[PDB]
Amino acid sequence: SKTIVLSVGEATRTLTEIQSTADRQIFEEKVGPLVGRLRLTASLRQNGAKTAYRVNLKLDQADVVDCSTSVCGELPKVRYTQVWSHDVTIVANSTEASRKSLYDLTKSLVATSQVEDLVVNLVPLGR
Amino acid sequence: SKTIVLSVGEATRTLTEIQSTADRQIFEEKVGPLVGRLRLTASLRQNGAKTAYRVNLKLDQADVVDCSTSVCGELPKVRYTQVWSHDVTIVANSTEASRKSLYDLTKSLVATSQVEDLVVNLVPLGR
Amino acid sequence: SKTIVLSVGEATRTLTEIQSTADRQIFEEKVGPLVGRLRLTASLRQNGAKTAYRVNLKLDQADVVDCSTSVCGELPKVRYTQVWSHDVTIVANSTEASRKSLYDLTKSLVATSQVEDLVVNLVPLGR
Amino acid sequence: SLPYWSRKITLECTPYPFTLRWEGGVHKDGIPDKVPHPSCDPGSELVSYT
RNA sequence: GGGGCGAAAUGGCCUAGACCAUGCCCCUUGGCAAACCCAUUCGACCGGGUUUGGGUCUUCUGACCUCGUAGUCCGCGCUCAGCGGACUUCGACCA
Repeated sequence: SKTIVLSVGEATRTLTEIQSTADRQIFEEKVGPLVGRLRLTASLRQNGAKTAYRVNLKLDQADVVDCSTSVCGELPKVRYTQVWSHDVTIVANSTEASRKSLYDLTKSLVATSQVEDLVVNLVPLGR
Repeated sequence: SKTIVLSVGEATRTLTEIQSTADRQIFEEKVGPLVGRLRLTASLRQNGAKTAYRVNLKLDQADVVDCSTSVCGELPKVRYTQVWSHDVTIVANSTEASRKSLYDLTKSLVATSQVEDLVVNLVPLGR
Repeated sequence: SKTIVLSVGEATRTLTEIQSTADRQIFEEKVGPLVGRLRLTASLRQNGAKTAYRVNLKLDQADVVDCSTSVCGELPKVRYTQVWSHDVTIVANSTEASRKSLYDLTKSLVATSQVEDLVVNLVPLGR
Repeated sequence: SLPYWSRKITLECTPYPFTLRWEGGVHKDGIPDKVPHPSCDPGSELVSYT
């Protein structure tokens, strides 16, 4: 259907569209076990009286564990669950240059080393 | 506009459309003096509750007289007026063969010598 | 349709038939904006008891204004309206030579310089 | 729908006239009145121009 | 409470007629669809409160997005986008 290729550095992951709907788009990653994998929820809507819009993007990935390699008998069981949602409130009558600058600033803040340290070492952002 | 050619035997007369309208079509003959000439009125309509139709065809021709050839002063003045109207009440859901037979019978009755004698000598139809 | 070419001296204007009807003929000039342009209304009828006739000819032209060249929002708006109607009451049984002489006299009175001054400088006709 | 093509090009500028002027004359030895017509009158001439 | 009725169910009046008694017909308006808030097993749990709901520019007249409603000519061709397109009107939180 709809395929999305993501480059991690040495391997390429493929996400496939599974629940094609306007108000809710569900992309699932196809690698092996479908249960407890990478899922992405996308939603687009309006607000108020036709003024602006609302975009929601959530990315979930639950780790799985299995004991069939050593223990006699244990089905693949999920462990923890991670939720990373978003919220985009951009009005229609805006500015293309301003939107591009905002996207570039967001990309720079994501690619910077401060957010990576905040995520890994749990140290508050402040360098 | 719309021209109609009628053959009388030795000459050809031309009638021209003048008042193009759906509910009333007025054809006038163009030969010389437009006032007091040959006129034809056609009308088409429905009836009741969409059942049949109604067609009306009238043909008028008023003779004119003039004294400018001998007398000093006399404008062309109309004399008598002749009115020959019609009435067609044919339903839609009929028969093409029956309509053709009726038209042929009407044409034969018109072209027969009895109606000509009834018109000329004013003798009642009965030969 | 029906096209009418008018020569103003250096350019040629084209009027197109819009509302083809017997009792009301509406010609409209096609140059650019259709609203607020040159329109011509023609009508022909009879009178009394099939004695004479009646011809009516009206010519209208409303000027338009627009501010989109400088002001940032103004639709084309009409200003004033000019009405120039006519009335022709010529009997059928007349004289071709008399009608031609009358038409020539009217053309001369229209092309004379006195009516032009009366129209422009608003000075009463009397030279 | 049918195919179609066209093109356009224009060039124009707005007109705007203006004027420039300048006057002068010969400098004299101690003449306090140097006009288009020097009011004074020493001993020589002053051509001037405007 | 505010009305209706003598019709319609009968009883007085009861050629006819128009009024009477119980007696029977309606209103107690209604709906918004979203977003957020509490104490806690320190959310699962039902219930409540607040901000919005055709919308802006001068939401003054008047226009600029949208549509809904009609009437009128309409193209069987001219325009770079094209197109099927024109003009005038009333309404626009919902039954």
